[PDB]
Amino acid sequence: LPRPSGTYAGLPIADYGDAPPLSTKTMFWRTSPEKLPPGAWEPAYLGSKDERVDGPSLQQVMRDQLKPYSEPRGLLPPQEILDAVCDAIENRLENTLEPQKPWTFKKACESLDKNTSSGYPYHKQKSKDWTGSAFIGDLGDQATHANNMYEMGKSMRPIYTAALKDELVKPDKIYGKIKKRLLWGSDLGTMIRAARAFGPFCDALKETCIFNPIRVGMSMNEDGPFIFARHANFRYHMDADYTRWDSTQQRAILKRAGDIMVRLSPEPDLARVVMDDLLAPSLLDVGDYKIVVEEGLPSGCPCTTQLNSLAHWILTLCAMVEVTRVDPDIVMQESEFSFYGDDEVVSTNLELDMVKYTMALRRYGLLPTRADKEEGPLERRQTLQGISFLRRAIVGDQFGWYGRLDRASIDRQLLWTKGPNHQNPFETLPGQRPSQLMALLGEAAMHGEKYYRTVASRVSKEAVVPRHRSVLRWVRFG
Repeated sequence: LPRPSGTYAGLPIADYGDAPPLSTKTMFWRTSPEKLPPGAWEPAYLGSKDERVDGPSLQQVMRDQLKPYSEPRGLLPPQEILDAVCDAIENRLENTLEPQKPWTFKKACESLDKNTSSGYPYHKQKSKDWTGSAFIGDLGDQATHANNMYEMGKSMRPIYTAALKDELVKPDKIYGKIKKRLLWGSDLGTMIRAARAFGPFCDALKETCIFNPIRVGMSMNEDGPFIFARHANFRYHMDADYTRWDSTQQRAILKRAGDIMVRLSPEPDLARVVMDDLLAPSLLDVGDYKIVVEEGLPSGCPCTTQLNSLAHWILTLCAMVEVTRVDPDIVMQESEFSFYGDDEVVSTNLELDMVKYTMALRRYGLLPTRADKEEGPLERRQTLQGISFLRRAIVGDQFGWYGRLDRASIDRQLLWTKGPNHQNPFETLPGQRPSQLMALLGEAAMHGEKYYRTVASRVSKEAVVPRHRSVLRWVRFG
């Protein structure tokens, strides 16, 4: 009956938790029983029952991920720079975004991924209470109540459920120092409220994803060429390649980003209530306890990605303004940015003082990294070729610019397929992957005949195998 107290990974305990145990299974299966090449990526660590190594508990792995959230924040950019940057960003969006209709409860509900958990308190696959058009049963009650609170402009405390990400990782993350990525799973109620509040702004942004630097919702194949052509119109190109972006975020910056989102939403008074709840100290369910996380990015909700990209835009433009002493408006005139959460490409005509720029980013608490992992300033280059975005290398030829998945990544996707959760990643799946096989064919085609022929060979062995010229033409030009 009395609330528990204490510390968990440096963070205060606020209540007992209701989260179900961390998964010990992976969705990844080998496509073949052959042994893996040396240094091959494998699914992330599965805990005490992982037959591959003896490691810590998944709870300890999770505690390791939370430690940076209790670290001190970096500094805010200088107030007059911050205000001018935020004003300039808001003004650009005002000038580009089409005003939207408010989102209905029905649109909010439909927009939700039904294949994921509803989080607190029911922790059930959303599809379990979905009829095709509405939530019913327990989730209907949660969704309706949250909708009523939204319409009343009434606050609700979001409750997040911590998980660890099942994904392919480099082998040193399994056989050396074990790491697995922290995920925040939002409660269905919060998802409904954020979807209603911020769905319109996110739609507006997605429709301008070539004109505006927030690239969320872009299609690599269809929008990439125009996006990268715009970047190519500028002299210098870079990628700061951040470590632990989400956990280094400052809530004071996120609130400035949130202010812009609220102000450009069709229901700003209702949106303000939702944003304030999103950014208030975050209750995170870690199994036995719910803890309070005051800082960093609470990444439960889909609109998270846009908020995070907007923070990124704020921080990048602050550093550039600080260093060049040029107005944010002028910097924008002389630059093309691409942001997707922590992922960026910055192109500019400005001769940036890279030492000072790197210093400024680190000042803000960020952890940019050089390609070579050395301790100096970030590098700038005069060619866009060699820079990545959304895990695709940017490539230019006589036909234009495009994003190409590298050979290691294509090779990796041939080694693994997704299926039901299981304990041993090295099991092959007894026995269909037509659309994914076609995509890999496309991607391989972009690496020329020699590499394509090998990929098509391994792809025939699994399974209609078109000629190189034909698939190349298809994947590049619609």
